[PDB]
Amino acid sequence: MTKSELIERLATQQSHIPAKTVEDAVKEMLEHMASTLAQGERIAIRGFGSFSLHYRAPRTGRNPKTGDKVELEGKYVPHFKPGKELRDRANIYG
Amino acid sequence: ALTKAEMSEYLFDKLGLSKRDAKELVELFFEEIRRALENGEQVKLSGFGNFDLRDKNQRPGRNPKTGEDIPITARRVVTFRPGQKLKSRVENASPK
DNA sequence: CGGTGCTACAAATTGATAAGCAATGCTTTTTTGGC
DNA sequence: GGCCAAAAAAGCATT
DNA sequence: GCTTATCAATTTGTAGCACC
Repeated sequence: MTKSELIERLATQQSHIPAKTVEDAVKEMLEHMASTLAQGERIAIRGFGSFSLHYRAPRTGRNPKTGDKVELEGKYVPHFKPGKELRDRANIYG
Repeated sequence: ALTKAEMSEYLFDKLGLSKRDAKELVELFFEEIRRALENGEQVKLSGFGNFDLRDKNQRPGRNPKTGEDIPITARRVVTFRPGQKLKSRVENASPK
């Protein structure tokens, strides 16, 4: 399911909500989640999961193709931790 | 931290929607992601990231407190793979 | 709009196994905006 | 909502 | 080819949010 397919599905189900509105909302929410993480703030959705940021110390990386070295400054990367319900519903193996 | 309440708010202000719709929409949003996932389908949200499913076999584990070796039962877990666009907007983030 | 009880959630701890990734040119998929 | 060409993003290699 | 994540059981303090 792609971003668009997500919109269509939501739009289909709801008959009392304009599709164009659903499109705006979805796009907005995501951009909201994005800015939040880029601001250094975490996301907490009880039941679904939580988005945070993990630090990556500086390291003398490499160019996997040429082997040449490359200095890499410290940085932050996104990290998601599935909520209970999400874990349970996703794990088909009882 | 960011919550559905806050998200519902932004939808209320920026897009001017009823606090009812701005509330349900949020729930539906995540519920639709959960659904797609429980049905074994991959979720690819361009501009953000992908929620892929991986099937992990069983492996050796233990009781962190004591040390009682216990096998981590096989299972299907949900993972998140952020895209470059998102990764770039966060690499220089300052933990608030 | 607002107080709050219920619980999911965060942090921690050890150690074997799994997952992810530094650069970047080329390919493929998804989004975009006019009609 | 569909067509389509171009842009944007992601995917591949290997990441 | 190396760094980071995954997860077990148990406790303890925190906070999302459904339900009044």
